[PDB]
Amino acid sequence: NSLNDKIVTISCKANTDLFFYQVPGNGNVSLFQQTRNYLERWRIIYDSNKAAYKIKSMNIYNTNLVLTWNAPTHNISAQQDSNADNQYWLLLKDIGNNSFIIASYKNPNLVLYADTVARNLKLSTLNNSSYIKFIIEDYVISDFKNFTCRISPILAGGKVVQQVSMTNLAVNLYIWNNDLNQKWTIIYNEEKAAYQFFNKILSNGVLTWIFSDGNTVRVSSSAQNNDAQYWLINPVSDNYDRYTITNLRDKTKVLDLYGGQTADGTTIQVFNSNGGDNQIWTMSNP
Amino acid sequence: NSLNDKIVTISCKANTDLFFYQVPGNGNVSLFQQTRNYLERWRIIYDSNKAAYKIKSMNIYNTNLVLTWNAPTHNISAQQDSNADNQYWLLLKDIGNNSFIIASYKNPNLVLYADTVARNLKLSTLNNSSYIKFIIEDYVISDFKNFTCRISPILAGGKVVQQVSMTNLAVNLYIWNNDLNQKWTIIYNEEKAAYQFFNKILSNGVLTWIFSDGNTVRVSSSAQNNDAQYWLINPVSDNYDRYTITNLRDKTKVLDLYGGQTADGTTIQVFNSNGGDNQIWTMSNP
Amino acid sequence: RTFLPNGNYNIKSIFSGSLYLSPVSGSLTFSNESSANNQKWNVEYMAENRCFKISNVAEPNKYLSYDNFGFISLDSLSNRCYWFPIKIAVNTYIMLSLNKVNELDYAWDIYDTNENILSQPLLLLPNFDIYNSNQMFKLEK
Repeated sequence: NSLNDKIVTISCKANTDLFFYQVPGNGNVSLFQQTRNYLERWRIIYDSNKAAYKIKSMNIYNTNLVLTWNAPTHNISAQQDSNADNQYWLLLKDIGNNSFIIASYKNPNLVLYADTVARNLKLSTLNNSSYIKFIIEDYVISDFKNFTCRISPILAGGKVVQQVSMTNLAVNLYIWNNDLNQKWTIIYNEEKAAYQFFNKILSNGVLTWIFSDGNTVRVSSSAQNNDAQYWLINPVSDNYDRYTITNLRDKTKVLDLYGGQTADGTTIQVFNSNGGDNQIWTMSNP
Repeated sequence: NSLNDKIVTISCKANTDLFFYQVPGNGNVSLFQQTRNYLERWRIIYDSNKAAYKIKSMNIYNTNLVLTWNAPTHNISAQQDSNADNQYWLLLKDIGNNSFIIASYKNPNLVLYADTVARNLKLSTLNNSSYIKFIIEDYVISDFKNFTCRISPILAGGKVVQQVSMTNLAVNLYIWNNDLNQKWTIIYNEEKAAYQFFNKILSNGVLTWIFSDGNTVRVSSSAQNNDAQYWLINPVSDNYDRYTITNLRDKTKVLDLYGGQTADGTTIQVFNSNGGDNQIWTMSNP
Repeated sequence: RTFLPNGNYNIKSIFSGSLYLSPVSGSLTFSNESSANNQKWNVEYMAENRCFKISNVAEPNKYLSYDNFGFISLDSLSNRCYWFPIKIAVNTYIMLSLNKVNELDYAWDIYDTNENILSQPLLLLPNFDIYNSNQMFKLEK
């Protein structure tokens, strides 16, 4: 178990900005800059008796295709899944930094290696070089680790959660003008196991459930360990990259639109966790 | 560095009963039966710059001896700590079977290999066999995961902590007559994170504190959870090997000598942790 | 003829002249020139397998081979002791084992911390192309 059935991004330890990518027109795999798209997501399947894992690309169009060592060449591709020995991998975790050397089940003698001149994946014998070592992560943590983005309800994609201005620190909905009060930066505090939302017209101004006048919510100086600041980002897992934003202090209090209200100035509050639409949000690049 | 500076027993995955053990006369390391002994033990040292660990034997009359692949041969031995590349190792958790591949920083294509036939350590290149995979574990939980033994107070021994009779339980101190009511089987529970102390004279019967009596201690059949049952063993590092039996229900509750009376019959009780000496105890082979 | 003619050769890594292939505590490693017969390899085309076998002149009933751990070895004659050399420049070769491991070739390889091989054992590891520095070895006289 451990990472079984889990859903993941792999980036090269040798160059943090490049990730495993499944180029969509037929099967190749490239090392490619950060996307936040299924393309760079990989499902990790375990075979309890095979002793080892396989890595399946999440492309919607062509599901059930996995990461696969080609024949007696050194190349590596995305290919149809058939539990073939080429298609399995040992996930050996270095314990020093939390990296991974990923070795072929068919032939451990050699492990996979990030090219980064040709933005590409090959197999090579081992060494201390960082080209053979890799970073495996829950996609959600990888997407919202550190993410300058705009937030929008699903009931109004063209409209956006915002602080109202630099002075007036309340949080409403508004049509997207590229203004800073509308852009946020999302940061993971891993020790806390939750994320915070930093507004971009303020340094250390953070999305907060002010518990005292609550259900109201606004931006406040970050302070220390308020614990009403900090939020979990869970998808509605089967589909659509849509996330419920749940609060740390109270499990059943999530980010809320206050009736499917949709109109400029509509309040963003925090409310009892019901079915949704009201409760669902969508994060995306400015 | 997650386990860095820890004290540990490495055993072979191809033989659960075999341990990395350092041979007193000189510098051989050998695969040996379980031993509850400093020779069985190794502390792990991380190096931030080499990004890799070295493995040091706790041989008390030979300190500063560490596991060492000999230049070009196949031989793993223990050596004086030059602090050189042959003396470092990458620790690699397998995540599948949850064991480690240990690979030489010097040339990390080569990995520790268990020569079971002739009971020493060797090198081999990467492969799926269990000769290159190894169990690394807390010296204490290794020494106590399943140890049938006698317990004697730090104060002069052997007088052993026993239950009075198969017919009658309770718990007293006595001189060591070998009757199995003085023989005591201690077995670890990963889930709870603690160890129960079974009696032999009738199995299913375990050492327990009591509720509505605080000082008093006795034996009882295992029950859900049960919080009163189970214990935490903790050494007191030094030449040492003297441990501190602490109850899970209340962490300040340590196994106590009732004033450390040194004569036959004495009640064994349980107290706050100031001790130190009646509280302290050692444990050993019938 | 012309190409690897039978005889007595020295064997180095391209990573350093001034080091020669030699056996020590039963591994093969590159070491300081000793001008002795311990370092002289007798290489013999065997036309029956269109491949070459390589014996150690000072113990010439022992040939270069490999074990079921990664290492190249000195052993009495065996099909493993057969080698299929590829010349890729004056005097340099990439020694492949004649008989393939799974579907892929293996070769003599030797690790380098930084173009330094001092205490390193010669091993047998998968080959792919002619462009691996470590797989490259040079055989003279």
